[PDB]
Amino acid sequence: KQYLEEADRKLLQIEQAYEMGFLTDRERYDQILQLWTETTEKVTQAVFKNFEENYP
Repeated sequence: KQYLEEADRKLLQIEQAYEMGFLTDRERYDQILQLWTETTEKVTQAVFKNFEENYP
């Protein structure tokens, strides 16, 4: 949930950056994809760490 909310705000930042002509469409796209890839990795690691520590 945390990792989602985090993402959900970072997205907004990126969106802002696109509103004011700092990012092109492609750049925004790439940054969103990168963000979601990293987030996905984080939730994977969180799943496995939760298993390892609490339910081995």
